[PDB]
Amino acid sequence: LAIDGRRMQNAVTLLRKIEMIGTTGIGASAVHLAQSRIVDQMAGRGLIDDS
Amino acid sequence: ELLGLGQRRERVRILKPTVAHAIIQMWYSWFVEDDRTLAAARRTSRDDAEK
Repeated sequence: LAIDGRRMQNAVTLLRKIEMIGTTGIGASAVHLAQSRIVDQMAGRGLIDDS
Repeated sequence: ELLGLGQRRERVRILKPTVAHAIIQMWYSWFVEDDRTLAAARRTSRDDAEK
């Protein structure tokens, strides 16, 4: 218990950190752009095409 | 002939009077614009609902 708490105070914090840093905005841009290529990936196929 | 009053009038001159040209010209484009667009949507979405 103690251990998860330390590792995962790291875990948690790093995780929270990640979320935030990524919602920096540009990155959010990556989110629309990378998505879209992935949309292409999401929409390469017909079946996949429903995005 | 549409004027058709007999037969020719020798030197009636008209302005190439404008305005309509421009207006009708926006017309030419959009019936154009849209059509292209709708057509295209039917093309890939693609999939029943749109067409």
